[PDB]
Amino acid sequence: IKTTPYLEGDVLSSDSGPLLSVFALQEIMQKVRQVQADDVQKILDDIKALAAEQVYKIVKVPSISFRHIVMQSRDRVLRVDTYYEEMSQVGDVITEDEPEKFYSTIIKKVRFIRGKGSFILHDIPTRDHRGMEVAEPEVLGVEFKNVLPVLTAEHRAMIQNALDGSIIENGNVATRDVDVFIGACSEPVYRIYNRLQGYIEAVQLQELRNSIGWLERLGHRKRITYSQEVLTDFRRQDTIWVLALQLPVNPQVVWDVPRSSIANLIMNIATCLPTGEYIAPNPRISSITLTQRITTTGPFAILTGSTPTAQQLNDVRKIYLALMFPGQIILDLKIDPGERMDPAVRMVAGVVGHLLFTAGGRFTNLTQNMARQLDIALNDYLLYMYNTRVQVNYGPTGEPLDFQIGRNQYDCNVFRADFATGTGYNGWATIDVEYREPAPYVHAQRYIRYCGIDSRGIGMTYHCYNEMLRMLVAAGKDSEAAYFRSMLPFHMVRFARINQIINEDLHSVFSLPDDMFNALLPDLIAGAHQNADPVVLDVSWISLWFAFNRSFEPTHRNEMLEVAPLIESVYASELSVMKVDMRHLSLMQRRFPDVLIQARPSHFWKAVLNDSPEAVKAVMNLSHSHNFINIRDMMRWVMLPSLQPSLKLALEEEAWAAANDFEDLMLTDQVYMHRDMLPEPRLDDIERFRQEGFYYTNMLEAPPEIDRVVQYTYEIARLQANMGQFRAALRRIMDDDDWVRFGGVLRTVRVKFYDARPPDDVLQGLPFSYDTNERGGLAYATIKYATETTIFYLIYNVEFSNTPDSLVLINPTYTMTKVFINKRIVERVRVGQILAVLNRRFVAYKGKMRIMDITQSLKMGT
Amino acid sequence: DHRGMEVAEPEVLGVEFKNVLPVLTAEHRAMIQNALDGSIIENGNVATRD
Repeated sequence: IKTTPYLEGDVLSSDSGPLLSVFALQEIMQKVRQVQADDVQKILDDIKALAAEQVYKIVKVPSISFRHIVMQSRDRVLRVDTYYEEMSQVGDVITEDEPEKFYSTIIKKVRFIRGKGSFILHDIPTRDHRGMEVAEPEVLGVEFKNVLPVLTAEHRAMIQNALDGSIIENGNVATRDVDVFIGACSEPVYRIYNRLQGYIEAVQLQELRNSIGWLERLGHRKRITYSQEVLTDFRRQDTIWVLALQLPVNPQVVWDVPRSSIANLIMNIATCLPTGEYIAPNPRISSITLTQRITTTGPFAILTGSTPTAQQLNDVRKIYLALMFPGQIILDLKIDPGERMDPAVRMVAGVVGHLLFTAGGRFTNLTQNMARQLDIALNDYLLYMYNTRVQVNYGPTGEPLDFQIGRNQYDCNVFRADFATGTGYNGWATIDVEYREPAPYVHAQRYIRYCGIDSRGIGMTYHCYNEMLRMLVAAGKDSEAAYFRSMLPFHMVRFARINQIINEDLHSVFSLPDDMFNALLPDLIAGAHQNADPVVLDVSWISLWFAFNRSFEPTHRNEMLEVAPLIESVYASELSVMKVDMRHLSLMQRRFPDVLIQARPSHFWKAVLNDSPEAVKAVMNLSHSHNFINIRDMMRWVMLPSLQPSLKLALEEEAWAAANDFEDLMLTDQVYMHRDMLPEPRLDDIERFRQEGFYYTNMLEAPPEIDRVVQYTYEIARLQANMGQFRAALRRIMDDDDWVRFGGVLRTVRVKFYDARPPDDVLQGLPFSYDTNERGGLAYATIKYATETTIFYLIYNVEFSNTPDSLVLINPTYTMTKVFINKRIVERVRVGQILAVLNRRFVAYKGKMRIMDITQSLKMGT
Repeated sequence: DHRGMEVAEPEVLGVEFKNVLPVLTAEHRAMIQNALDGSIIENGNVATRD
């Protein structure tokens, strides 16, 4: 099947061009850009990438959580855990002026801790020792190699046998035999690991069966193109399922998001709309000589014989798309002051639009403006008499069709537009919506049938076409009367195909709910759209005639139809995650008023949307750019009760549970400034310096004293900066040898170790920035209160004593601000209890086990 | 944004006072600042518009 030929400039062509879904996406984005104005493949595969989302990480070896530093001695060495470093390095700079940035950084913190903590062991290695199964050194949570070459032999033996004693313990958990041993791991990721393991040991095979059964339910409704089951090979005992997602989604949650009509429509286009081809009722007739086609004179004869081009083809497919989506896509005419054309095209378009479009009844896909102007076009056509002269009898008003025509007086005033019943269009006295059986989706019960027919028809007519025949035979235009009489079956089969596409392929979670579908028309009549918003597109004049002369038939199905339940379930899970994140942000703000910074629901929504999958971000952004929201919508949408339970939400909740201690997230307010001379090695006695060495840090091991210390909150800092005595006050208070505190807000802290002398900025930076704006201003010099601040440990390299050029600071200097934390970060520990961290239970599954989820593994689709 | 409320910039208000800033003391500028920053912006509806 090939498309009917259409002219391109001067040579005929028959190429289908770009895909219909791509055309829809680009037209919708162009329209919303025009609305706000005062990508298609990347958005499509960003939607597609929602399927391959992975929450859990199967891994050979658990992550290393410790490392060691040696300082010229055997009794004690430094230990540090890498979790705090990785927690600190993923932050962002904080100032009070942007709560958006502040809370987006907080959300990044909690997302990082969840993503780091979620993992699982499957195939860990084992070794042998005298018949006892022992874990190899590299599978443990502590890595040490630098300690080995330098320690004394007795210590080496005493740690080697203790390391060798880490034997495997064989136990019987509910999946029969697994492997159990001891290890070391940082606390929060261990807590979330325990939560994940507790979810794993939970059993919901009945839930799996229910999800399967709903899958065959939707499959037998979608029997036309859905056919896949691999259930036979599933039942082997040597297997493990992860139920990270619940498949029977609830559409109420996804339809609860305010002003999501545009996003739902665009996603439905992305995931369900099929690709087809356009053909004339009688193929190849554009190739015959034109003299046979142009039979005589007249408006219909003038339009017949014309050929369309790219603009008319695009408008025709626009008309078809608007006809496939009645409840959201509406049309208007493209009028501009440069118009000039023969009136016959407008006349015939006015005639055809009555048959092609439906109005009134239960749904309407036209505007009042089109209804009225199509009506005046029909009035002009029916008055237009060229080949005959017949009697007319007019009415009291100047409204269109207010007259009587024919030898018998026939009233044409019925097809004057009236949205209450839709007399002039296909909704006149004919049913369009009905109900048959409980659908798999509990919000899309309706069946949409055009002209009252069912695909499950030769020679049948309907009321509107009958009355069009009545008017045309009253007008005595027997030429186009016989033309339309012959043209009926083409229209009937095309509308049957459109009905089949609407009711079969489009049954998805993104369909508009039935109550809002019924309420669409009263809202349009009233003009105030409290509930939902349709979108209107521009279409030309002869596009109507060419649409009537063409048809649409499908050729290639939607490639994403196989994984659409999966992607929409992931979508609902993500929405629930965002909602619960907003909830806990509000709760944390209420919990900690004195030091945190208050904000708005709009800022909270922006913070939870800032880090989010790109397709979700794009569709929400375009929907909100099309239609705006207020604080009332956010406060309402938070208070709605429904949630979509998932492993993702459980991990988020437990991450928040670990993150209730907010200072554990490398955030603090305990920064201070006190002048201190920078310690340097004497570097005179080579042997003694080689034996001892030196290290340093700006750590505060203890909190500073309650007295001999001053405070600066942000308001007082601002007032003092506007005074201009800020530097003087600071210099005086440092001459006083008093401590100073910058408390009041949260500052992000970075951490760094250095084996050489660091640059001067990290050596002696300040917690703030000071800029003197131009003289004659209102506020004078200004303070940025919080900036980059780095806690640092200096550990020299004693080998560089041969070349002191890279270690000597030339001139002695003063050191700057110190930072306090309560958590133990870097600790000098005696060599004997370096294994004292070995305090966490680890369990692993056998290699022969097959760990898999059928729902995600089903993506092959063969 | 100040303390979580929307406030207009000081040039929107039709008062010109830039010349007298250096002659006020600490308390006077503190109280004039407290008075000026308290002019919050309120939501309203006119002809079903925000």
